[PDB]
Amino acid sequence: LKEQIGMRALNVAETVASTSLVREAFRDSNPSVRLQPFAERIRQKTGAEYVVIGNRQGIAYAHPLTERIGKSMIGGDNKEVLKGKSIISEAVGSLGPAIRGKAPIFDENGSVIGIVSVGFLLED
Amino acid sequence: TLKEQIGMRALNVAETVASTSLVREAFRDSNPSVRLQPFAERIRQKTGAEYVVIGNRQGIAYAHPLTERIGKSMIGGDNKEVLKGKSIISEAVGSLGPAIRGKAPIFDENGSVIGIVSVGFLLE
Repeated sequence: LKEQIGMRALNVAETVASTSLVREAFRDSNPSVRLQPFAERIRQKTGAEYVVIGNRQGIAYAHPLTERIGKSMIGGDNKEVLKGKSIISEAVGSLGPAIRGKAPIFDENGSVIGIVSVGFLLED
Repeated sequence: TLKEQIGMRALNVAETVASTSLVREAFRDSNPSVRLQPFAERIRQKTGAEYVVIGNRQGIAYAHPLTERIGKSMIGGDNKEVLKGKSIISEAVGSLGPAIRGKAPIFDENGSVIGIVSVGFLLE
């Protein structure tokens, strides 16, 4: 069950990472203008705790707490995602145990330009 | 239950696809399949789904894992609740075995339903 909630998280992250809107926003001077409303819409519709979209350093362009945008970093190891891999991992935050999926964002030439990290609270 | 989580996986992918600007915009095109089919296929591949079918209000498939089925195949199962704006999880069977699927409505800018996304995962 924990594995399938992780697959929920990863499938949402992969779908967000493959959306043209997300890839295109990284060409904007402020990617958050387009990234944050989309991430929030997806977070609401799917029941996720967060849909965080960040650059290669993990700096969040989108975050469920808008005051954290540009300040918070995608938590956990991101080295594998920067290699183009998709990663499921367990984590914890103030709201409790979570499982998250991270997917790379690719440009038109296959380079990783960012990370999508989607987390679900471990709860029925 | 693991089956219920696989159904949430299917529905979360369908909801995320249905919320993308590409999918909402493509329904205005002369041939929506030109933009819908490559996106649906990419999401199908990345998520491990058996199918990401995108259809119109009458259920005609504009994207399908078999390109020869575009236009000929209809989204299977009751769609009446989706046209009412509801998201629905259901079980079905096909040539490849039992599957669980989730259906989400596609909305235009005025909140009218313009189509359906149906995502299916094989129970395996």
